[PDB]
Amino acid sequence: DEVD
Amino acid sequence: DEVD
Amino acid sequence: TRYIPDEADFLLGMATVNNCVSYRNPAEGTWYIQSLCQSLRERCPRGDDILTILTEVNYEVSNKDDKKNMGKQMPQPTFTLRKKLVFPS
Amino acid sequence: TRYIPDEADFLLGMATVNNCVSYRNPAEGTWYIQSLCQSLRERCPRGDDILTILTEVNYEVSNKDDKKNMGKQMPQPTFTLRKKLVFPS
Amino acid sequence: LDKVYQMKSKPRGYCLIINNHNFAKAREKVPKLHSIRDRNGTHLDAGALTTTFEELHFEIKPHHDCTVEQIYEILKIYQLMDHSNMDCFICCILSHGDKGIIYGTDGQEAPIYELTSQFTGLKCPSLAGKPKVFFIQACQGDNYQKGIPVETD
Amino acid sequence: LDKVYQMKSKPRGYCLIINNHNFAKAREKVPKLHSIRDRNGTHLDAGALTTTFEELHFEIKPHHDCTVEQIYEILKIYQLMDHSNMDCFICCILSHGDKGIIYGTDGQEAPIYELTSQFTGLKCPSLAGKPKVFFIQACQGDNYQKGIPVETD
Repeated sequence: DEVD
Repeated sequence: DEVD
Repeated sequence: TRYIPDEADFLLGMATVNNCVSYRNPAEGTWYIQSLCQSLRERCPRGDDILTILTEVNYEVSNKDDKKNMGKQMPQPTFTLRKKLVFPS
Repeated sequence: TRYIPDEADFLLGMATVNNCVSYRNPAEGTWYIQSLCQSLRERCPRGDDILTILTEVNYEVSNKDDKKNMGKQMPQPTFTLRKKLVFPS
Repeated sequence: LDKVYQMKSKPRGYCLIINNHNFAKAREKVPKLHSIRDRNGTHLDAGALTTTFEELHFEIKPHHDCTVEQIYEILKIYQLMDHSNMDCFICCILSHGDKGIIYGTDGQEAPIYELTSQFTGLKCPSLAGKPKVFFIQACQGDNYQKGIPVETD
Repeated sequence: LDKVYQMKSKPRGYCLIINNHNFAKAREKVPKLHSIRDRNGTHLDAGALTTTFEELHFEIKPHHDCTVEQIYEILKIYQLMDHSNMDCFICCILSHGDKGIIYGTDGQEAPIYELTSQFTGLKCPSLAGKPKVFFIQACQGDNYQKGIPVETD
């Protein structure tokens, strides 16, 4: 999980 | 015909 | 069990888009609410979902118009509903 | 040949409610878009309306979770559509 | 085969109705509002709402000419109630308003966000996973939505 | 017997796709904004989108690593096009973002309102009465949506  |  | 987001399952039904006015007729109520109820009463029985109903409201309130100030009203629902919301009768 | 409001017939599909983050997996795309397309591909054929589709997206993205941060994502559509929007195939 | 919110519950759930009509106080205290007129007709909405949702098996809970203070108070109560035996919650607000806010009968402002955020999952676990509906009837500005011509539907 | 948006049109309508990946100038030029990783994966979204809407008979129109400047420019074009023989218009935006805004590949901010308001009835009569869809995939803040427990929906 990688936040925009 | 009245605005809220 | 399981988890869902904090802000899930919400349905906000605004009578007007931002920055604008909504109309109220002293003799019969607001365009929005009246329409909402009208639509609700004939739709819910038929088993229609709330979003569908709200869409019909959008249609209806769009055809309405305050001729004087040559104006109109645009309702604007927003939602985080994760299922179809239906109100059985 | 009637009138409808200036801002009618819009459909905004946000991947996340305000103030929050949305997720992107380097290996398979964003939770939102992927789900959007998945749902679109199996729904539209069946003749399902966009709001219905968007709701399913809300469901699905809700069950997802960023284990690392224990976080979640809540999609939030808003609309002024006056009819059912369907994408026949 | 589409998921649906359960809706059998004996009383279904509460259905608040903050019905603001007499904005005289707001006229007195708030200068920029020296002229908000009273919302003549609300009554008809309130009535219609009551009837409609009553027919849908909801427990109506009216409140009249509430101030911002009073509104928050009322929501606090339902925020803290136990909705465990309820399948849904509805809150209708009939009042004056402006960009993103709702006007209290006393002229004070209530951000619509402050209102709905009262019922998140944390804020009210008894409602977690249950439809929380808010109908807000008010202005969101002083601009007139202009009309555009089109073909018949 | 429910009204429905007509959707027969030969190419249906355009489907933009502002696909932002390389936020190089972002991290470079915008102080409070370095470290904002390139959006590795967008490509997959863009692909999926293209395929999906292509299958739905839409004319895809990709654009990559556009800056705010460039985005506005692109929308200006379609804003000014004649969609008379089109039944719908779609605009997808894959990029970084914050509260109510979209980040340009160069770090500049674009209010989502500015984007969608480009296609109102006045702004683009060719689309009047036709669905104008916008899918925005980006962050709207740095907070994490917390989870809450419930039964099996």
